[PDB]
Amino acid sequence: FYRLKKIQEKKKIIKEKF
Amino acid sequence: YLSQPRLTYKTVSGVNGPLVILDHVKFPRYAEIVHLTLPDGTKRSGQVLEVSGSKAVVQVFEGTSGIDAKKTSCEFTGDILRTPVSEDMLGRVFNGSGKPIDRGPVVLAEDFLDIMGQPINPQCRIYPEEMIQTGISAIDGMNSIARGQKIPIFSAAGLPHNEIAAQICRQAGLVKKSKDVVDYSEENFAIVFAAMGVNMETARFFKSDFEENGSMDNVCLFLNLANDPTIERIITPRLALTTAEFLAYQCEKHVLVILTDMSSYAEALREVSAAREEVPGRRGFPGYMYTDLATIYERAGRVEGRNGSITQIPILTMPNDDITHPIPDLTGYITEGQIYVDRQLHNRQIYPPINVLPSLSRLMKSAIGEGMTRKDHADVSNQLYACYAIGKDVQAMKAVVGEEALTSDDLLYLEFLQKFEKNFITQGPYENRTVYETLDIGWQLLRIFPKEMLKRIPQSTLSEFYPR
Amino acid sequence: YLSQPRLTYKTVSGVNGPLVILDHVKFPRYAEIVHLTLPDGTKRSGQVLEVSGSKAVVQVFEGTSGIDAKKTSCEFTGDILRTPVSEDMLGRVFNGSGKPIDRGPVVLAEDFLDIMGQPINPQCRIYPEEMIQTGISAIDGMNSIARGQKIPIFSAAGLPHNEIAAQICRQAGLVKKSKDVVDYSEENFAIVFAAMGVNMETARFFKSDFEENGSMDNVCLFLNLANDPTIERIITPRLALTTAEFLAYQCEKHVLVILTDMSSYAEALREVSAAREEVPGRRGFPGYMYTDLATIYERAGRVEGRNGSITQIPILTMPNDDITHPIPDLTGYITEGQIYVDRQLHNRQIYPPINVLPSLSRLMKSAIGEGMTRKDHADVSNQLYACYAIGKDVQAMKAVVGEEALTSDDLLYLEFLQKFEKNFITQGPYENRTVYETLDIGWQLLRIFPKEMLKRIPQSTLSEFYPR
Amino acid sequence: TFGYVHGVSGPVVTACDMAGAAMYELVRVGHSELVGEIIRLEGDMATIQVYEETSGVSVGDPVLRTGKPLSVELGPGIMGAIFDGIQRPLSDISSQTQSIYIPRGVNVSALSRDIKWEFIPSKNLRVGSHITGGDIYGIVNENSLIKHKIMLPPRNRGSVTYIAPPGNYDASDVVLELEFEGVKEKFSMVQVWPVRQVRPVTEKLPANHPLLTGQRVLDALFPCVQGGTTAIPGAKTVISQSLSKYSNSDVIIYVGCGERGNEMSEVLRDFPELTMEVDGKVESIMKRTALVANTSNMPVAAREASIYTGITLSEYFRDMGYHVSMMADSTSRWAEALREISGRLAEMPADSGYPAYLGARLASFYERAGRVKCLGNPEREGSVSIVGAVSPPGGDFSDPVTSATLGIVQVFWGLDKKLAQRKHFPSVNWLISYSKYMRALDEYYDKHFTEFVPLRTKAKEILQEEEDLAEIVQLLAETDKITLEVAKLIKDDFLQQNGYTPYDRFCPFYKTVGMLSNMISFYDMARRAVETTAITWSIIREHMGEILYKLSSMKFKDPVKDGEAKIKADYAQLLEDMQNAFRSL
Repeated sequence: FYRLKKIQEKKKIIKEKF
Repeated sequence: YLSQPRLTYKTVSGVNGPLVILDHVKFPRYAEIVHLTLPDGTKRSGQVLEVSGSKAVVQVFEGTSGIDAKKTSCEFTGDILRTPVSEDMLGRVFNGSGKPIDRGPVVLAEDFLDIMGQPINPQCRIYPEEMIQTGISAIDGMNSIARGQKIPIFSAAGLPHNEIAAQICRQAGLVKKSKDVVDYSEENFAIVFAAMGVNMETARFFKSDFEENGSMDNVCLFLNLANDPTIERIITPRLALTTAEFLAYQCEKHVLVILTDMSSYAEALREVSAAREEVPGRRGFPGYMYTDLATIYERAGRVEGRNGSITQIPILTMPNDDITHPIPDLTGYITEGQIYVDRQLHNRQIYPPINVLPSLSRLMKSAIGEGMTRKDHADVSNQLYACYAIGKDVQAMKAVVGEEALTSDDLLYLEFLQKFEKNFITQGPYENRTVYETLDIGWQLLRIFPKEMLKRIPQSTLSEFYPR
Repeated sequence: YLSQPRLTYKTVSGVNGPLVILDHVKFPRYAEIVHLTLPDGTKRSGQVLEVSGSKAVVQVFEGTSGIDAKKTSCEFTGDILRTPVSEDMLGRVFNGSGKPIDRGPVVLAEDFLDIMGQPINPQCRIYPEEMIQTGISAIDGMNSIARGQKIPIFSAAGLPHNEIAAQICRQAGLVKKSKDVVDYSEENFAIVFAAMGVNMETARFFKSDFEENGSMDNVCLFLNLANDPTIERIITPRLALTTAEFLAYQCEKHVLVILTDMSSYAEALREVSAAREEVPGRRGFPGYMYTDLATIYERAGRVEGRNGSITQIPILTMPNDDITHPIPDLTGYITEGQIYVDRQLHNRQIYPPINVLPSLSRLMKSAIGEGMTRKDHADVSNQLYACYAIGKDVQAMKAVVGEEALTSDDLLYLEFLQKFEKNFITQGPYENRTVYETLDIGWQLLRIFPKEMLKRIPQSTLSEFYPR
Repeated sequence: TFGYVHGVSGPVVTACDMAGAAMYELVRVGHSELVGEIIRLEGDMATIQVYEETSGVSVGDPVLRTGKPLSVELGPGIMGAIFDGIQRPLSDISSQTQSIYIPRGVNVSALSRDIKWEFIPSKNLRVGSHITGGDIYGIVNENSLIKHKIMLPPRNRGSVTYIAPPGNYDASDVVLELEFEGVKEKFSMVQVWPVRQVRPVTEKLPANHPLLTGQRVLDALFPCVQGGTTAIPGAKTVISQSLSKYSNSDVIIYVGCGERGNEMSEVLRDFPELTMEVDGKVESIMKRTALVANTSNMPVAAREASIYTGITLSEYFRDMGYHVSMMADSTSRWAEALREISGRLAEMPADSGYPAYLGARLASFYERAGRVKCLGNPEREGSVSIVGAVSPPGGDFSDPVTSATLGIVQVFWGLDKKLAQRKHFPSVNWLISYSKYMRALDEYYDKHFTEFVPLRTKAKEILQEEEDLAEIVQLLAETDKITLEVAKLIKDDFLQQNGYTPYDRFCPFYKTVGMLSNMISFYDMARRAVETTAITWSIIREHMGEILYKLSSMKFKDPVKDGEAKIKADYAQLLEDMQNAFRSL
């Protein structure tokens, strides 16, 4: 669960690049 | 009244998985319904799931395929899904989304109600007081159900729960015959059978059995095959609940609703959760299963100033004999009481395979008694349970000890046990059984024993049938 | 072929562990070899993995150290990795990168081949039928293997699997000794060995063993220590496999590849994945490691129109003596069979401690029989096997209760277990046994029981051979 | 037009200037014309999952405009060749290069364009006639066993303009044009039908016919049906070729696994010499079958799409009016491929790591079956049965794939792990096992061996009685030893660990109920406290002697040369030996 949460947050912050 | 013409767009940034993301939407609204059109003139539908200013998102029910960047059009309806609820569906069959499948027309409904439904006043609720006739002796005799009582049916994959459910459909009735046959002419009883995710074979089995019984004057059959859209799976129970509420309250009926395979319903919930981009919870199921299942279960009971009730009986497919699985645990938490089936009894070719040893009805003590039925029904069920327990225990001692050390009373217990599974548990497919003759059968079984060891019942009530 | 001067860039935009991200590269090539020059002047190499617009990422096969944002150069050859390969590679030694380490000259290539090789067309592949002598008793007769058959060796830390590998590579032979010996002696076995994540002591043990055998005329050795960089291991096996392909399908010889410590390959791949921030599968290993193990385990079997063969004999370690650990499971899904060296047998000093119970060799089905090995073979192994399993059951029952409940048959099973372990399993350091001798030993171990006990054996065969 | 590639990685290719094309359509990319299927489109950016080798590409390479959605061509020339995931005519490809070795980016139509077949139109065709979407144009002499036919696709009616006379026509050699409301058009012998969406039907029909299964124990305990769905874990494929000899099914279609190359190779090598008898004629080869083979080295896309192409082909061929079957050596590779593509697309997985798509897609693949009423000429009925599953990882009944199978399919085959680690390939954990039907064989049994029905019930009683007495043994008496020994003997008899030796490859159902009946009778006479008039089990054990030995040796008959009457005589002498040995008591 923690690993999935971490990658989801990574994808999210990548999404807000612009 | 909606006097606002519909809007059709053509711009779309793209899609994403089974969802559809577009832009420049004028004043989007959540859970808004929408129709779609492909380049080849193919029509679909959808529901709105996410909104961010001008960027709307919508899941296509039929399933995304062949969608083009420019040559596609959506058309908003500007309203949540609107159920065409009414009284005349009885004797009709519908698919997942309510489209007729029995070669009938679009329903000419007199009412338009919200699909999601609303909760009831907790103040406005009554204590259940009567029972419902089921026709299975193991059910009525041991764990009789009441009006508003919610009882599930636990069953393993690959058991004949579906046939038992169909029998309960074609057999369920009231008990007004006890007071007078003339009083039974008030046939306010009804049935609402919804099957989801079921193979076409058993769907055909259901519809054929119903058509054979010739009792669809008081039935509302919703059906949803497995291959149908995943989204529509979470839609059918809400439609069934809305229709059941309409019949029970606005039409003052006593509706027995039954639901099947809520494990697959949980899988559909998982589908939408994956579509929502929300991290899964325990055992992968979403952490808000509780609220949704609670809203589904609690739509029943009796109300003040009304003549009607709703009784729910779901069927849960216990995954691989896992009592600790979250779904059955929470379903036991919400509902009241439970009924078990057995694989070993199914292997013994005794139908229906119902295990009464762990079975328990929560509020049976007030669902049964004098006036409602014969006075000593609960007494009889308690006697049968205790005698069955003693018979099982002495058989277990027997299997290792031996008949050399066995006394006559134990032989009588063994005979009672054998006759009990041979006769009382055994029902058969088309044996319309009533409460009175089942009570007679139980009395005949109890009469194998004299009064000496029939201790738990006062003699004042044993004189009623023991000396016959 | 390329006939243009090379190209060079200098824009380095970061280093993320064993990766080097960079910017402003025009028209790159996916899977393309890059050279590096450091501020101190040393030379290096890498592989382009990610590509996006003008920015691209690489992986330095020897790690990153001393690299600088502006004082480091990089060079793009604009070509897929082409490795050198010649028949002269026999008798040589190299590191993971393929550079010499044994003081010998640089590689003198006969041809340039592709590291990815090519997907062989399955229709040409000829189904193996020859059964290869091993000399080992546990493998011969019971879990035998064939020419072209890929079998792994499951082992663990501290187990003596290294000299088992030495024995299987040294005692290689063919079992068709029933004909003229002169035509038999022509056949030899080229060996190609690829150490990977192996400490110094084991490597020198292997090379000393090979020197004792005096077989360097046909041995190529690729070496890896612990102190060397880790990313070499990503490509080390592929070099050996491509050389084996060239030595088999073009030089016509019979080759036998040996691979070491595939869990280290999995660890290196997981490290690359951890650097690459892709979606992690179970236990953090990337999802596509299955396809990678497929691509590294498929270069086997013989081909039509030729006469060479390729047998894959990898060894892999199971952390914590686990069988459901990911890498053992996935390798089980690629490789056809298992051996399962056991620690418990090693505790009582039985060498080789091969656990026949979980072993398997599917391609034994048609590799044995009259004319090939012997008329009466497979049922003997099946009978011995079932007897061993039931004997282990009796041993467990003895542990639970005691010898008091055991019958005479249980005593017979226990002495069968003892003799089976003592004779058939225990072989010795250099006891090159023959197939007929192992069959005779199996008959000897069967003799202790009379005719009645055996169940999985034809009566005709028993009457034919047992009475002697 | 065409557009440009944007930078790539792994088995996927990004691409700009892709706007205007459907996201579920084919495409060609690179100078080697790599075949691909778009999987994600946003703006003009678009990622595309590639099918074959995914190396040697460049940024900015040409991206030819899309063709049509994924599709397979069908008609003549099937049931005679070998294919792969995306229908490469590999038997042709070998000759196309004269070297084989590497198949390299080939684009060869699955149907040979220089082979001619003889077509005779049906007599009922008339000039200007109207033809619905299911009427058979005419007969085409395919080969020897079965001559399949052609009909209009699912299209409305139209006045006939020209139908070709009888004659030998090569390649396409357009057979007829037809007229519609303002549209005239030309039709070839073959037709191109998209995968992932199969032609509809008129109705599903009540399936009532036993399956002549090519394996004992499976049908002996949990019967199947000729038009249903089944699940068999791959602990093998011999049952399909056994059906080819026993079942009335006209064609069987095995889809490859690729997880193993070796048994794929021996299947391909051993297919030609499959001999049996149809109508007194020795058909040395079972050529009348479609085979698709995929190997693990092929990328994930072909592995995913192979079963879809297979089911499309089998559904096409059952729409002709033949009963058929399918064997599936998949459901572990498929789930892992789904996981891989999901991870590449970067969306969160479920608990086990498999996406939520698993249940829906797996159910869609399974169901796809049943006997059918036709959309055209009423003569066509057709049907299909699906069979095939995978051994879960280490006997994982709780694998999500397994729960999906238990949800959708109803014939489940047990296999205990505790016995499966012991190379007991035909062993069963019958506890986790359900029979789809029991009423199907009522009419069959009323006419053939009605007494099977209670015997199997008694056997199941034995099977659970041992399931309890085993734990009693873990911690005794002779009365329980009766059932324990009967259970052990029947288990040795039925769970036939023969290793596929040829003598086990025969299924005379009526000469395989005999030993079941013998064991049941033996137990019935031994259940009366051993002594028939009531002596312990040991008394009969040391009394019987070689009797139990020969009861065990019962299995080693070879029906092909024994002769059925001699086998009945063997049953008879077995039975009389039982009665003599018990009359001595």
